[PDB]
Amino acid sequence: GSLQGHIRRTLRSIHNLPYFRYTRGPTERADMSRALKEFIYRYLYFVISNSGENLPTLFNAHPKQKLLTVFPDSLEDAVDIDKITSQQTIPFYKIDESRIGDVHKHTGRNCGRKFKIGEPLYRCHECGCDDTCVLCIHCFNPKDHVNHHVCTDICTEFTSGICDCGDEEAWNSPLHCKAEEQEDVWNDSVNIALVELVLAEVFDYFIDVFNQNIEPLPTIQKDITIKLREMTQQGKMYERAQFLNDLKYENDYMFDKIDPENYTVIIYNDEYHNYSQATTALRQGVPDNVHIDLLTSRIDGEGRAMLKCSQDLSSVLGGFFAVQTNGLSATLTSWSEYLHQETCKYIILWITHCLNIPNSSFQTTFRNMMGKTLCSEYLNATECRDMTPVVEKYFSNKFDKNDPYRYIDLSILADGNQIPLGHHKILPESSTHSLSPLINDVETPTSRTYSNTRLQHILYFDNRYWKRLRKDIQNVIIPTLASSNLYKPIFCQQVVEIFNHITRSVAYMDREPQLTAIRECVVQLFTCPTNAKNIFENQSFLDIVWSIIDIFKEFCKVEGGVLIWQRVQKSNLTKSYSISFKQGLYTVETLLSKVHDPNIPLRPKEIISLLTLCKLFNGAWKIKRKEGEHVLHEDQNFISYLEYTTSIYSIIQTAEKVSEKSKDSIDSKLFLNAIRIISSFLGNRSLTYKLIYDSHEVIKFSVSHERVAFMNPLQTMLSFLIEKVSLKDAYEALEDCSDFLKISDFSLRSVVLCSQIDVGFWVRNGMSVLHQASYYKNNPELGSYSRDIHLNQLAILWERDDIPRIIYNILDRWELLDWFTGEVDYQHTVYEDKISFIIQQFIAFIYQILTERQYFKTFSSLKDRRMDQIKNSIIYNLYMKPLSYSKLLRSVPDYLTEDTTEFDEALEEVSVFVEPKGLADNGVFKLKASLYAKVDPLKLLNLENEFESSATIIKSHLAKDKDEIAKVVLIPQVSIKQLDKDALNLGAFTRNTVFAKVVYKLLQVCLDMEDSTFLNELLHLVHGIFRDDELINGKDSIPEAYLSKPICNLLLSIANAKSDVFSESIVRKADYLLEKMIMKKPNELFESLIASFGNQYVNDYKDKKLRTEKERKRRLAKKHQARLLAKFNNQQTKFMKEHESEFTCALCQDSSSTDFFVIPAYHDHSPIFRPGNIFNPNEFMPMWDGFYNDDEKQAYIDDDVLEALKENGSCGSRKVFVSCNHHIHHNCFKRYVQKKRFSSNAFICPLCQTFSNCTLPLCQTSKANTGLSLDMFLESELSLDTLSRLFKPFTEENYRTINSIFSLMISQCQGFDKAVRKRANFSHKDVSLILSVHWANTISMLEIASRLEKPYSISFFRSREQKYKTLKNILVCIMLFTFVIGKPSMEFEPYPQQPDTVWNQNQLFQYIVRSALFSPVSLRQTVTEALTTFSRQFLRDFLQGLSDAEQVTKLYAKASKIGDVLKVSEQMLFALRTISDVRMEGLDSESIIYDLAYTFLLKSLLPTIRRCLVFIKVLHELVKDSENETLVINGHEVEEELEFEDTAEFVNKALKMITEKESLVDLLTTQESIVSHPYLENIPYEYCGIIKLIDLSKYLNTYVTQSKEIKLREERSQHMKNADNRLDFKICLTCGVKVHLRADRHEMTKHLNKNCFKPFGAFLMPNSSEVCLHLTQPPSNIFISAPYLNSHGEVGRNAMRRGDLTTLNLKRYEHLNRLWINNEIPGYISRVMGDEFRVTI
Amino acid sequence: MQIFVKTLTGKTITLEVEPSDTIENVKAKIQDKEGIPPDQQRLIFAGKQLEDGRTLSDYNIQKESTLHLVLRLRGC
Amino acid sequence: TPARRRLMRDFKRMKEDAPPGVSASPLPDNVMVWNAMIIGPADTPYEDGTFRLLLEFDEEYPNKPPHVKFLSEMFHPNVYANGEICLDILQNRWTPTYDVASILTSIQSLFNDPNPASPANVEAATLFKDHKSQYVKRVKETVEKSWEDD
Amino acid sequence: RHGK
Ligand SMILES: [Zn+2]
Ligand SMILES: [Zn+2]
Ligand SMILES: [Zn+2]
Ligand SMILES: [Zn+2]
Ligand SMILES: [Zn+2]
Ligand SMILES: [Zn+2]
Repeated sequence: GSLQGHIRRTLRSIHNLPYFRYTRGPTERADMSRALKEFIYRYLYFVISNSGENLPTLFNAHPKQKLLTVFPDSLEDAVDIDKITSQQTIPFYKIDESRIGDVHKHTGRNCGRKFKIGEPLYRCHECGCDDTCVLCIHCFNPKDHVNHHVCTDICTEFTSGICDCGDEEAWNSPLHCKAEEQEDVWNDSVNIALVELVLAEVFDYFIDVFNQNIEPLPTIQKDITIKLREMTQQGKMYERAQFLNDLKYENDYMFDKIDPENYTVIIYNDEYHNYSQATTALRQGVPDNVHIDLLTSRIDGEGRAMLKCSQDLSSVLGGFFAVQTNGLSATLTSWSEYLHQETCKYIILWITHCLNIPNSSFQTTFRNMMGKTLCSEYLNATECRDMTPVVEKYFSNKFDKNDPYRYIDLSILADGNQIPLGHHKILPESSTHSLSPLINDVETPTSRTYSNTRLQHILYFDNRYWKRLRKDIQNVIIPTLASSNLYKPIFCQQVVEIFNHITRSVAYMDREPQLTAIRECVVQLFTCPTNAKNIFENQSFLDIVWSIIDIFKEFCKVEGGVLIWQRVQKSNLTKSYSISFKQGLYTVETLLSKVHDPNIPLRPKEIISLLTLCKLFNGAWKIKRKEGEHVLHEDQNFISYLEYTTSIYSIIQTAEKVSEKSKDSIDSKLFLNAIRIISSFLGNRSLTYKLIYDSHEVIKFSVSHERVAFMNPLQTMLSFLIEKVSLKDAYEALEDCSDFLKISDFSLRSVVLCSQIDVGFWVRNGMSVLHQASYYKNNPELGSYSRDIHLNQLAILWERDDIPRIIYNILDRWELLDWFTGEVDYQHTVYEDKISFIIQQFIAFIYQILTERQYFKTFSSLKDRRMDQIKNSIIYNLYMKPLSYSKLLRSVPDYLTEDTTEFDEALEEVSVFVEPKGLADNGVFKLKASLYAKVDPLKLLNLENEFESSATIIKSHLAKDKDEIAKVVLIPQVSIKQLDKDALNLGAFTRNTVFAKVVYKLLQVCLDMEDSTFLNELLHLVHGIFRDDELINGKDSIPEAYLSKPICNLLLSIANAKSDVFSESIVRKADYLLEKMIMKKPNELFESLIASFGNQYVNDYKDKKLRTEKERKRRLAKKHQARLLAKFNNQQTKFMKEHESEFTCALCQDSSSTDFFVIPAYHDHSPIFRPGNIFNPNEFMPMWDGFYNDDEKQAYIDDDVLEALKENGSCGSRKVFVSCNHHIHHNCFKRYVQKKRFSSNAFICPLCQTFSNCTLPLCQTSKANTGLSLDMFLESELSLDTLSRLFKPFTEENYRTINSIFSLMISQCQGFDKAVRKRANFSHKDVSLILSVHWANTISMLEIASRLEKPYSISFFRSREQKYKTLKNILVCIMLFTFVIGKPSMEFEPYPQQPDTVWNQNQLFQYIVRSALFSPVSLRQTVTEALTTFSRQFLRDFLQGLSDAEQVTKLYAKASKIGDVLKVSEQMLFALRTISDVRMEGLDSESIIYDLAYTFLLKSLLPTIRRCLVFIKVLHELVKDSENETLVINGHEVEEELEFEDTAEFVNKALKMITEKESLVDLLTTQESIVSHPYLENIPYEYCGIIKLIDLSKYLNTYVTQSKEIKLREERSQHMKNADNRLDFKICLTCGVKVHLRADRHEMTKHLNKNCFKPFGAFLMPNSSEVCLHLTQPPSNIFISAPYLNSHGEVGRNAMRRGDLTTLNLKRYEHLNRLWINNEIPGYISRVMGDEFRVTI
Repeated sequence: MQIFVKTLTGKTITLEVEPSDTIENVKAKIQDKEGIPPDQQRLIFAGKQLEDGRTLSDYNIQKESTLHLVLRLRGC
Repeated sequence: TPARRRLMRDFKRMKEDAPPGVSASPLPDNVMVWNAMIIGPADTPYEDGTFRLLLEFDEEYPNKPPHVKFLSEMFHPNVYANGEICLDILQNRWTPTYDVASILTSIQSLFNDPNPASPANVEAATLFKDHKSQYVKRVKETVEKSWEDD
Repeated sequence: RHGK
């Protein structure tokens, strides 16, 4: 009641407040804007609730920042601006809290959830009714879509939409919501009435303020500037003030010298000018303003901006007159009007805010009342101001009072604030009988009854809002009304009633046409079966169609007697016309797509309007052959013609779709009426005629000299409509008197033009014409060429009385008629030397006419017709070679691949899938064996390929062996099965005498000129003619015309010819026809043969019976090559005569230099070293059978391993040598580095192009009678001193050279530890220790990598030649270092054992290597000591478990569940009890805990044993007797004696081989003598399981379809603002942390810098199906296909495209793991990038 | 089957292969013998490169036939 | 100069163990320029084309890549109309390990696998990508033109 | 609904 008055007063009294009165600079304007925002939100939110008592229902009553009152006390406690200006108020309305999980539940209602940026869209192709229906995460239930193509797309900020859950019409099948699978104060009458009143007053105030905002109107703004300039130059300020007051926003609440005051200048953003032009316009405007160029332009990108404001109106006039400087949309606006419009912008922002309130009961009322008020009639329109008189007084020159459209042309309202009359047009029934050549006559009304609602006013004012406000209004209105099923029909009706006004606003009177709401209106409204049904049930569809037609009709001209659309050549820098055309065509297509009754578009008024729309583009684009100078620049005029004709073709195909799907069949009467209309329109064309003989008349037109078009939409639709009905009905439905050649000659012209440009006759034109021809062929939207062939077949068929008239006209257009009639010889046709190719294309065209009888066939259903089309296209696209799914999809036309289910079914019927064989290749589809008999190389489907090549390929698959490849004959595929009765006579024109003469002349010219270019196709055509006559005329028949004209004589000349002329393909085919021809009529034919050749050839022919041209050209070419090669040989011999014939380095081979070789290597950390944990049966219990993948186990790593990975990237003792082993001289390496501007610290291998940051000098190892047998190493002494005896005796020069290079390598390598170099006690002799540690780490890396293979007991040995070569090279470098510089002192320790930090996780093998290299004792003693100490320490640590009663029982239960527990022998148990005895267990016996201890020890000892075996093998390869030899220990082959052993007997045999004890029983029995080396004190326990990447899901689609039920560690970065609903994330393969992408810091390098392994990593991208390999030190990354193989066999981005099911491949993921474990990822990245990596270095 | 490979250096290495082995296996063997990773190797037979997805039988490669070795390349 | 020595090694390699379908020989006046010929590979549109080349070596050939160009007219997407060849093996990322026979083998193998992306001859690449028949016809035309030299 |  009285609250309405207070709302009106406070909304209309903003400008009168003392704080808001005065103008201010930009720095003080932001504070005023914030104050207005806070004031509006506070007042509107207090009012929208009942006396402020309902705020806690929506908001949190006790937020943070309280200390102060949260909610307003009363009306005066919210309107008081003093608190806002005193900063004493809090933003209570904010809901940015953790409780916002956007949980929503709907039953029957539409979800309407607007898609937030980054959210996914779930477009199910098999469930959605079209490509626009989408779903949000909260609604998408995967249970309903088993085996469905669910395409997931990421929402962008520039695109908007809403979820369509609950729409029973938008989905082909019901979809149970996933949410549904998982007292009230806003419902009562008082609160709902109150919110209705608040919204009504909001909308009334908005409409009132923007009705008077005619200042930025495009139609008036230029006139505003003109009037102001005229009144300023003449200086009549008194009338100027009155004009400005009239334009000003006025109210009855605003107030209750002569020049005015308090006026501002506002510029409006536009696409007219580049931002530089906007900046220069601003600088021309107000030069003295600071930061005007950029700060103001930045605001311009977000709607509108202000540049000047002062109380002196004279001071602001200069800025307002800066419009003409560049043309920016600048208007002079009063401060009060600016305040009110900014207030309304903030109110619209408030309305957008309340739609996100989590209170469900509040929304179901707020949205309902918003729909009620918006769709309610705009009352108070008479009461409120009318802005029509102002433009009447000041713009009477542009206002003709007798024009009914004087209001709409100025984008204003009518008298009484009513929606003005639009350019409505009604097509009378008296003007629907025929399609007029020009625009058909229509009735323009002068009286319409618009509902005149608030929504209609807001949509009409769309050209007056700025960019930001326009977007806010669209987003707050269109989704809200569209989602509401109650107000969706009303929204559609009210936007249809005003459709013409909106279209004209977008077209002629607008500033930013791309921002208009009509696009969203037609997307969310017209894409609905109910809205489309309502539109079609009225004349509203006709109104929309004619409103769209009016836009097109203003650019047409008259050519050929018809109205033809043209490219826009006027001034359209606004670009509005392009949007108008695209939007109109899209609206027409969308409306036609959703028609309920397919008879409606064929109705007289509807069909005439649609044909009028399609008529302007029939033959619109005309091209002429260029003769003379070559084209200087390619013409780009055809782009718009192609786009709009593509739209029309899509419209026609959509008409076919709606005809096919709908059950209610279209009555034939409408089809015949449409045929009559189109044929009557097309036959009225005026065509020149000529007579070649006095008895025959044909159309005269030369394609090579005149304008000719590709796209002919009207003829295509005519062919479609003729197809839809019977031939007799189609002929009777034509005009009373007709000439079908008139309407088919244009299609034949298109065919002839395409064939002419195919053969290269149009090379003098640009490539644009070739692109046009290629588009006309295999047209994505339609089968245009096939329809031209169909029209020509119809023209031939419906001339049963005058057949030879047709042949002359067909052969006239090909420009062959001068040759055929003898007017010119063969060689001098207009085509000149290209006549052979043109005749080849002509024969192809004739064969297509004769054979292509698909359109006359009758199928069981339209489904069968579509399936047959798909299958034929696939068959003719597959036979050339097996194709991948992506390539096959690309080749097949788009209109055939729109349905994925039908295409997949046809592909499965046609082809057989071949699985991929490589690691990155796509699986290809192969054509079936029995389907090669259905392929005809000369058919229309085979148009792209040549004839002879396809013929040879098809014959290859038909011959049983390679002998009969050229002996089998290709049967022409002419059939009369299930064919129309009237269409059987398509062979009549082949059997006519004139065509027989054409054929005879063609054979004769083939013989005379010795040209075989078109002879194969010609023989195929003759075979097809004979087959057709046999099919029609009966058994063993023959056309008499081919008997009267003796072509059988010419066939003998072809058959009885030498091999040098023609080919076996031709001769065998020619001989085949004779046997076919002769056997039918032997006597009648031999007479004709002897009539010319006599008895000589005929008798010779039977005697010959019944008992390669490549090589000849090959012989000639090879003779020419031999002459050239002899010339080269002579040149080489002369050059040689002129100069009297005057461990290998890659750069200079066999240099024979004494300098020592070097080896490039990659020296960096490895993420495979991670500690293990005892009492963990998930590590020591399961024997590892090679690579695996836990598809059902989430990749939730434990915390400590993550810390280990973090430390692996920085700990210096955990580096590994990786090298390619490409030897280079040291001086050669230095030169290669220096010239290439590289550095020894970081370079690339010259022979290998692999990233390398370390060089390792080597020496030649020789076993020159020095003993050094492996048995001596095992049992006598293996210390490196004996190893150094392999080096040849040196010289002091060699000493100095090696010393210098080692010093340089030490001082240059960054691989070696900086911390170790830091220590003062460290000396240059001590680097050997860190090198040995790194070599041990490399051995450990090889051992860990070897765990992935099936035979783990022998894998490290097999297929690792390069790894062992690298290990041997490292050992050789270590020996050289310790032999030249010298053995270091054992006192120093680079990595002393600290009580809290562990340097090496493999410390046991580190000590083993240290003792084997430096300690003089043999290896067996060292390994025995190490193994004994480690076994005793492990037994002590395991047997002191927390509880000996229950914990051990749980451990044993888990062990039995996982793997097999090992029984312990009595003596084995005695040995363990001797090591450590525990009897406090409450179990039945200690045997359980002792078995667990024994098996854990057994699998803990395995890695060290394997590393020792690798060490043994590298030593053996060091001192091998021969270059290739086996490995024998104790007289036994290790591989043979270890390849088939269990985990215990393997350990026993290995202890026999490497230690001094025969088993683990004997090893444990050894005494407990203490050991002095610190490495054996508190030995760490390395991870004894399989080290690999995370366990990826079985199906990649789980990570995107089910992104919320997948449990995975979340990156601490981002993870805010409801990141759970975004799919812009990568999964780290090393650790499993789901990393959300912020699109910053070098493709999210922060996860590598912190929380993971730094030097390198690999991230899986679930949506793109790609894995990105990242390298840190040089910033670089590459993309590789994920180890995921789609169902169809697609890999990479194509796998996840189209929503196909993507599955994991174990081999590819094993390959990725093998790439990762070895430090090959940096080298792999460096190699793949190539030169891109080089610049980074 | 025994086939030969001529590297960039000019020396000929001998590979013992199977007619049913893919080009990837041949490239792996070449990496084992010489050290060039399969990323960089391009195998030239009869003047044309060898595709990884195809096998040795698809190129009519027989005993004592020579396949040349060249680093990976692409057009500009 | 070490450049001429490696050129002599290249000549020794090409004299006795030239790759099949490839020949080369420098002018006996000076080794600084070479004449080479690439016979078109079989099962290729460029088949039997005796395409000629002129190899220009810098005074620091061991590090500076040679200037390779086509004398006989060639119609290839990655070959300029000037006759220049764009190859990543040439220009940048050229490695000092490339024997002349290796360069010629690389160029010979480039024939059957052009790069339509980043074209060197825009018309050639456009015809190769979308207009296979016209492309192969023009390749046959340039092969026939190549045979005419003798 | 959604849209050298
Ligand atoms: Zn579905
Ligand atoms: Zn839902
Ligand atoms: Zn939803
Ligand atoms: Zn060297
Ligand atoms: Zn290398
Ligand atoms: Zn990670």
